[PDB]
Parts: sequence; structure tokens; C-alpha cells
Amino acid sequence: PLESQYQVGPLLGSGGFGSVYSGIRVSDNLPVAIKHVEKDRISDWGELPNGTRVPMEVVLLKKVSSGFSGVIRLLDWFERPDSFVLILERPEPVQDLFDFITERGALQEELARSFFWQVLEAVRHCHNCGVLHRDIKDENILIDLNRGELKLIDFGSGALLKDTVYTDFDGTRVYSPPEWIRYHRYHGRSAAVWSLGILLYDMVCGDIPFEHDEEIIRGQVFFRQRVSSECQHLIRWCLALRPSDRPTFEEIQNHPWMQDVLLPQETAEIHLH
Ligand SMILES: CCN(CC)CCCCCN1c2ccccc2Oc2ccc(Cl)cc21
Repeated sequence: PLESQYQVGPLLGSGGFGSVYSGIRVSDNLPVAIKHVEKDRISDWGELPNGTRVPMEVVLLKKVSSGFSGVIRLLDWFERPDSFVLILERPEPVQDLFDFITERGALQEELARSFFWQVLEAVRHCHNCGVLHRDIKDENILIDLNRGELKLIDFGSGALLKDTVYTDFDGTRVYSPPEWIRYHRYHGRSAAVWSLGILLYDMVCGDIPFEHDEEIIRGQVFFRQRVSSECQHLIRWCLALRPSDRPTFEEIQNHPWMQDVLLPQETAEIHLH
């Protein structure tokens, strides 16, 4: 019934996450994204309420797709003999944040503030749902250009949130914290905060701060672009070398740089129309 219920469109991209296509749900013409992954390329498995064997991505997406949030929701899934197929929300028009920043350069702080806030709200949501994303970055954030609303994608390197140590990582290296680089050990939240510092820098500078492992471990941040003392301070805080010197989500959201955020719609009127 998968081919009956969805009309397939153009390929949107492919990579470690599989292949993703543009789609339309024939029911009510809902725009969707159709993502295929081959079974032998799945290392991470978990189980359902009814308890069948599924990719962990499905377990994690189910856990975060209840109610509204800043997460692209899993609408349905299908097993095939050699692959799983996931039906996801698709905003229209949409652009990922990597492309947006490539095209438009470093973001004005008012815009970075709005965007970064919405990311923080989405990541808190995942955390509340018992999900750790583990690959927060520009390419995993979609922008609904009409509503000014950001949406997290790609739970393929994620895990159940826990309070004990993680000793595996298959997210993006240049967003990975120094403790991972040095010990192959991190805890969830504070590694997430590090990734968020990288993202914020990326937003306001138009590129990431560190390329090589030794820069990550050195942790010295240099600004190529004019950025306010308050934004610089938040970034250097998120990027504390010691995980315990990093702020909590609450402390990030109470930081003075974070005050007076624009709502999504205003953000789109000002910056996106
Ligand atoms: C690197 C950005 N872009 C170049 C053209 C490649 C597209 C990667 C994003 C595809 N994606 C996507 C990638 C990886 C996991 C889930 C995903 O869910 C989506 C849902 C809706 C849309 Cl519109 C897109 C996705």
C-alpha cells in the first residue's frame, strides 16, 4: 500500500541517512518526504509497543512526534524486504540552514537569536521525550520560510537519553566535543550544549569555528566577523572545554543575548519575506 498512498516526486538528497524524496500524500495532498534506508545499512535497532524489530530512528521519531514541536514528525513507516521507508513532514517552501547560510552569509544577530531559540526549544523537546539527537548542526535544521519556523531532522545518529556515559558516536565530527575527541566519552546534555555552541558560531560567523581535532581540544575561539560581546560570551560558554563549565539549557535561555526573541512569524516577515 505504500505506492498507492503516496505520489513520489524528485529526489531531495541522499547520504548517511539514506535517500529522501519529495512526496505527496494522495489522501489529502499533504506534502511529505519519503526516506528509504536499506536494512544492511542499519546498525541500530530497537522495538515497538507491539514489539516488532525496527530501526532505532523509528523508535526515537515516534517518541518525539507526539503533539506539535520544532521536530519533523514521523507520519508513517513501511517495511520492505530490503529496506525501511519513513514518511515525514515536509514544509513547503523550505530550505535547510546549511544552504541558507551558504547563500546568505553570516546571519544578523536578531535572526540568529530567533533561530537559535527555536533550536533550543526543539532540543529541549527531544530531551523531555527521552531522546538525544547527537547530530545537531545546520544541515539538520529546516526552515519553513513562510512561517519562520525551524524543524529538526535526522535522528539517525540519535539515542535514548540517559544519565550515564556514552562511548559511541556517529554524529558529525567538527560538532563533537573535546571529551569525545580525547576520551571517547561524553554525557548527553553537555555534548549537546557543545554542538549548540558550534551551531551558534556558525550562525553568526557564517562558518564553523574548528576544523581539526587539535583546534577542538585547544578550544580557543576566534571571530572572523563582528559579533557582540554578549553573543561571543554565550558561544565561549557553550564551548567550555570542561563539560561541567558549560551552561544548562536554562542558563543558555536566560543568557542576556537570548532576551527579546522575535516570534517565528515576525522573524519571517522581517528576514525571510
Ligand atoms: C545537505 C542539504 N541538502 C542538499 C540538497 C540535502 C537534503 C537533506 C535533507 C533531507 N531531509 C532529511 C534528511 C535526513 C533525515 C531526515 C530528513 O527529513 C527530511 C524531511 C523533509 C525534507 Cl524537506 C528534507 C528532509
